[PDB]
Amino acid sequence: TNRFETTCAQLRAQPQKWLVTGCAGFIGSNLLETLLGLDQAVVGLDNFATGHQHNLDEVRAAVTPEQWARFTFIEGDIRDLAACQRAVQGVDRVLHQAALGSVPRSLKDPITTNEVNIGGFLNMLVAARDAQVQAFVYAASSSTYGDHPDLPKVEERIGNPLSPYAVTKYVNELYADVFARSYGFSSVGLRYFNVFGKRQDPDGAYAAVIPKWTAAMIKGEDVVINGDGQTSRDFCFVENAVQANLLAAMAAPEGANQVYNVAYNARTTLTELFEHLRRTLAGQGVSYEKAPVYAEFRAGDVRHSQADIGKAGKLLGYEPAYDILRGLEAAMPWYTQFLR
Amino acid sequence: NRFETTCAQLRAQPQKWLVTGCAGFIGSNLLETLLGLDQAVVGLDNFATGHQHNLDEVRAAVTPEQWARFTFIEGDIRDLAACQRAVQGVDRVLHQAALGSVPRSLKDPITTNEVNIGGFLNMLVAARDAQVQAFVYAASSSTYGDHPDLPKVEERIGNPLSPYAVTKYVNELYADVFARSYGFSSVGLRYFNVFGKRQDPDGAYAAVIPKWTAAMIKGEDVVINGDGQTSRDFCFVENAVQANLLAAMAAPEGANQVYNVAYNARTTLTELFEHLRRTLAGQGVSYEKAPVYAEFRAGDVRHSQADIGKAGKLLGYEPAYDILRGLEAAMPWYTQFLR
Ligand SMILES: NC(=O)c1ccc[n+]([C@@H]2O[C@H](COP(=O)([O-])OP(=O)(O)OC[C@H]3O[C@@H](n4cnc5c(N)ncnc54)[C@H](O)[C@@H]3O)[C@@H](O)[C@H]2O)c1
Ligand SMILES: NC(=O)c1ccc[n+]([C@@H]2O[C@H](COP(=O)([O-])OP(=O)(O)OC[C@H]3O[C@@H](n4cnc5c(N)ncnc54)[C@H](O)[C@@H]3O)[C@@H](O)[C@H]2O)c1
Ligand SMILES: CC(=O)N[C@H]1[C@@H](OP(=O)(O)OP(=O)(O)OC[C@H]2O[C@@H](n3ccc(=O)[nH]c3=O)[C@H](O)[C@@H]2O)O[C@H](CO)[C@H](O)[C@@H]1O
Ligand SMILES: CC(=O)N[C@H]1[C@@H](OP(=O)(O)OP(=O)(O)OC[C@H]2O[C@@H](n3ccc(=O)[nH]c3=O)[C@H](O)[C@@H]2O)O[C@H](CO)[C@H](O)[C@@H]1O
Ligand SMILES: [Cl-]
Ligand SMILES: [Cl-]
Ligand SMILES: [Cl-]
Repeated sequence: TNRFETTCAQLRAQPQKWLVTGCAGFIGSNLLETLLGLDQAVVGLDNFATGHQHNLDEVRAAVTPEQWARFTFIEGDIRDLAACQRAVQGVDRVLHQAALGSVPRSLKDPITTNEVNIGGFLNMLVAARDAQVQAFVYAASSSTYGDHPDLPKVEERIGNPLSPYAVTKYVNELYADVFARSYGFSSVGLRYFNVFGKRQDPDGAYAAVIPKWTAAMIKGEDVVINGDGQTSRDFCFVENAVQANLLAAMAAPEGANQVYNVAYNARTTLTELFEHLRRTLAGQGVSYEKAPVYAEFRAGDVRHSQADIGKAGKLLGYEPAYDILRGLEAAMPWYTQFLR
Repeated sequence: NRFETTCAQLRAQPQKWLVTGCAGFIGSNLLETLLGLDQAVVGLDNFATGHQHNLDEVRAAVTPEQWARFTFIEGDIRDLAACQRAVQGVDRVLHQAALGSVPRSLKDPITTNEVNIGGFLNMLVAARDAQVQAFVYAASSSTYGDHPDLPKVEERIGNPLSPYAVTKYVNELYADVFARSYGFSSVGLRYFNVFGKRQDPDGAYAAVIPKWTAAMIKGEDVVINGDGQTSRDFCFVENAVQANLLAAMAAPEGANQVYNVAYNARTTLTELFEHLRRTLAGQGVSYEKAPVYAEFRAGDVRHSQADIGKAGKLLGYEPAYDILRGLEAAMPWYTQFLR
């Protein structure tokens, strides 16, 4: 058995009480479903800024009534410290996902992104420290590599942030390290690489590339590739991220106070991604006969991203089970049902 | 000297300035210098750590004609509407409003983060929208963190060691990001242990020089946190004043830069105690007690010395005050202030 299988059996036999912030969002709601499916007690915190009530309802429909009875939901804002303290009380493990993604969003409104991602994160870090939680895993970002060119991306070699959003996610790591130094508070940051899967919002001005193209192709609208299309990414199926969160939360002190890449260590260009979506969608009775529209590059885009996940494998036992193709096969049916 | 050229140019061609934290230590010294150059100045301060008596002292030092060119706004940089009001019609911004004291940030990281990152970002956006000609902001030598190399060069830094150091580093990160994304240039000044008149001695978080000076004037005990070999590059406030004005009037080939502002010198804590006792003795103030050596203070860097070559080449920074000359000029303020 891999470490994830052992961890799931240990949690089921020895339940912890968890907190998932951003539980009404994409990654948060996937963590919530998995944890409740392991018979855990879970507290949730979300203000519905970008998450949806219907994500919570889907989790409710998927878990048993016994498991849903162990879920306490708090509609609240992490910018409000009283909300964070209320959410973390009596909690053993914190999985912090609440934030405002979308580098483009941060460029339009840097102030709001700073308030939520830095101010809100700091409120959660202080609340967890005071409540003496056993683990604090927070969502970091692959944007922390910035303009550093080296590929694959290794955790100890980073570059200059290139957007206000990248600043906030880098600062989460800086405050987490400082809290370890000054107060002895341990934490794990997970630098996600382009996570995708069910319940990633396809609507909105700031939708990710996979959900955005999927909705357009289902609707037969134009799909635009920003650049020449060879821009590559390490798309990470959400189930891989779920595995990383639970392993990080249950890790020993060697695996704590660390930052880990969370990806598949693979390369997929934007042209290849379009082809993958076209074939997977064809398996769901979805025709898309139009070609991609190649347009100008998007300001601030790194051209190539691939992650070295050796650190997560060695220290956490991280063995992702889904490549991009298997994740797309599982995720595409969610979008056909949701967008029908 | 570049600084003399700058002051003459300002006198003939007055600009409108904004100084946030104008009621504080460095801010009030900048205010006195700018008004002494016949500049129009806007001020923004919430009196969180500054004092009205610093503003009144500035008024007593400048002519009534110069003081008439000063508009003061009691306001908070955490309130974006206040920043927008403050930067209106302004050509040069000298942003000093913040919460210093590494010790304060360890006790209350949230408030320090709110002012130093959130407040700084409010000022940076407001200045960007108002299209100011210059934006010079106070950075800190704490950004070097645990980096061992001495002297400190701008391109070599280490990991922050306190919540306060995080906030000052984030100021540089946002300034660099704003240059990339919006084309807004700015200058960060990494101060090294600035001292001089109107640095508050009456505080739980008072800097070492004002605290030891007040204790020695009053005949109280003086405590050294550690072995006394801890060294610093103490920078007289007038050197920092010169750096702000040179940075504010620099061309773009001197903007979007971060500069060390210090003297390139070493002074241990025991030597500093010797200097304070000697300077006060020159003003008829006796202090015959020995220093009390205690444990180290959490998270304090042991040695800090700055390479100021970058500021000299790009800004013409020629600091005029070493530590001893600055102490001689500043001590009379403290004897007068306490009495
Ligand atoms: N591919 C990715 O989506 C990706 C990549 C890198 C990092 N991340 C990080 O992972 C985390 C989750 O991202 P996601 O893709 O699930 O985004 P999402 O928008 O789907 O979910 C974020 C959730 O946080 C909530 N939230 C936002 N501000 C809040 C506030 N002030 N108080 C309380 N709740 C608040 C939203 O309502 C939403 O439910 C974020 O921290 C994000 O930066 C995601
Ligand atoms: N040795 C030093 O003095 C030193 C060293 C490195 C950096 N700095 C930086 O220099 C700047 C000035 O520091 P100082 O030594 O004069 O400290 P100070 O406390 O004397 O001055 C700061 C001023 O800012 C004001 N202020 C604080 N929060 C505010 C807010 N939210 N809105 C408006 N005004 C606010 C205070 O009232 C005060 O007048 C700070 O940014 C500090 O970090 C100082
Ligand atoms: C640094 C980072 O992780 N930023 C966010 C973003 O990462 P990214 O900006 O890496 O994700 P994205 O899907 O916005 O962009 C990925 C790639 O697809 C390209 N592209 C996108 C849209 C489109 O219509 N056509 C096209 O070609 C885009 O230019 C880039 O090359 O993705 C998610 C949704 O934004 C999350 O919010 C992430 O936190
Ligand atoms: C300069 C720097 O890198 N960081 C910040 C910090 O400087 P510092 O923390 O260096 O300022 P400070 O003068 O309080 O500390 C300098 C040294 O003096 C020691 N000490 C202090 C007090 C005392 O009673 N006895 C004693 O021995 C202290 O332990 C340290 O070793 O504080 C400043 C506020 O003034 C600013 O916020 C600076 O940005
Ligand atoms: Cl709020
Ligand atoms: Cl105070
Ligand atoms: Cl903030």
